[PDB]
Amino acid sequence: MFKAVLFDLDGVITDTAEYHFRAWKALAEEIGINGVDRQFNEQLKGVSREDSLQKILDLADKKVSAEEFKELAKRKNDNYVKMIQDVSPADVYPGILQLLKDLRSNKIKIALASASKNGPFLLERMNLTGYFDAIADPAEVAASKPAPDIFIAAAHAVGVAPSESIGLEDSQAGIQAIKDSGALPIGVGRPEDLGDDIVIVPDTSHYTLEFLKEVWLQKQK
Amino acid sequence: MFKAVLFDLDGVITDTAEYHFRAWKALAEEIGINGVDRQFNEQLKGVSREDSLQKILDLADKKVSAEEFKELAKRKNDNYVKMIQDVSPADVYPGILQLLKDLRSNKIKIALASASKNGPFLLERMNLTGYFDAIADPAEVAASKPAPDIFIAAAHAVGVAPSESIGLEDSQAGIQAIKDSGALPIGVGRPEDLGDDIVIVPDTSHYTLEFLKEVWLQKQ
Ligand SMILES: O=P(O)(O)OC[C@H]1O[C@H](O)[C@H](O)[C@@H](O)[C@@H]1O
Ligand SMILES: O=P(O)(O)OC[C@H]1O[C@H](O)[C@H](O)[C@@H](O)[C@@H]1O
Ligand SMILES: [Mg+2]
Ligand SMILES: [Mg+2]
Ligand SMILES: [Mg+2]
Ligand SMILES: [Mg+2]
Repeated sequence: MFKAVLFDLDGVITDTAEYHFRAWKALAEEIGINGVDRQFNEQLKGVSREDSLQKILDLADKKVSAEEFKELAKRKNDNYVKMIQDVSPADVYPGILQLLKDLRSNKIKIALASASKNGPFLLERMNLTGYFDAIADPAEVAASKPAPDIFIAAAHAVGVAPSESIGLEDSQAGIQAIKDSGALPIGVGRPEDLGDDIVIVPDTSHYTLEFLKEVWLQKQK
Repeated sequence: MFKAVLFDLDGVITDTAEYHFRAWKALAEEIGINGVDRQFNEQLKGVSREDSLQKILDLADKKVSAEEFKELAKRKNDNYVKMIQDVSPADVYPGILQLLKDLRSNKIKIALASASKNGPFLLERMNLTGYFDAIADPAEVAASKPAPDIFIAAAHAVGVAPSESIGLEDSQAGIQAIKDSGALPIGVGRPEDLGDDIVIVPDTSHYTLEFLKEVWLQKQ
């Protein structure tokens, strides 16, 4: 049986992938870059703050000083943080709270593997901090998803090897990071977007301890 | 949220489907019928006593007098009743007791929809009688499963509409009966036998209050 579950936050626990998209959209248009639409946002999901800006910059081949780069990243975050002030326990996606309770009840470790530095604020505002045995600190992990670093760190932070872990993700980059880490990905979204080679659920209500066990087992074979 | 759970008994609450199968198998061979194997028994699960006997006879194209037909049904039952004298709380399938507690804790009606006239005796030997708000009396409904009559009666006996009820069943006929009642079936057994069109769990430990809730919420 798997010994840990590594949670993405934005788009898995709550509807904050939407707000990241809005805020990034707003930053691009401000600096004159027009192609950050929903289809392009699929490449930004799971991607770290600085790396997300660089994708946006590359879209227009725009080049900026190191100082302006830092300033744009701060401006997007100041905006995003203003967007997420209403988040509360009411915004926790379906299945998630029960899943955390069941994981804690069955002594399965729970770790956050969110690239977001706003992760801890959101878990507290959603009154979920108590469920998390560990949070991987994006300030500590060298490389943004699709690099596995964050999922490796989360597994280790709860004393578990990635091969004994499930990762829950809504993004292409995060799913690749799970695979490359050795953990077992279970995606939430459209198969069109996240790939029909892995187990994809239409929404988080499908994420249940028993569903995770079925997946796991079927994997073992 | 669903307002009642209509329990089958044999093969759901306890392992008595096996006892019925043994008994029917031993009776068939006595009148010379050798083909009552596990695969054929899937056609007997959920079926009333007299109908199960008629199926066994039809398997061999055998005809008997009305007197012998009664006599054979009584013979099987006398043997079945002997077999079940040892049943106790130790024989309740896993998960079943906790489920009943959680349903009664959540004020969800619990009704028996067992075609077995031995149903109340088994509930008492398993010390489960207290949990049941009502028991549908199979003597009062003529039509055996797969007809929905028994499940209709069980739901009505606890004041709940079948469409607001979940039925738990181990048999092909009962799952058909639940379906035609309008209730939501969740089977326990092999999907090969009960159909991969409905939610099927491998054993009763999967029957938990929250699983019933997730399944029901997953409506349409
Ligand atoms: O800007 P931060 O709050 O540190 O978030 C950095 C990244 O983490 C999240 O998990 C999202 O999937 C990304 O859209 C976001 O850019
Ligand atoms: O003979 P009875 O105890 O009246 O049982 C009548 C029927 O009820 C049970 O639920 C079983 O599924 C059937 O195998 C049995 O034939
Ligand atoms: Mg995400
Ligand atoms: Mg300068
Ligand atoms: Mg049965
Ligand atoms: Mg009572």
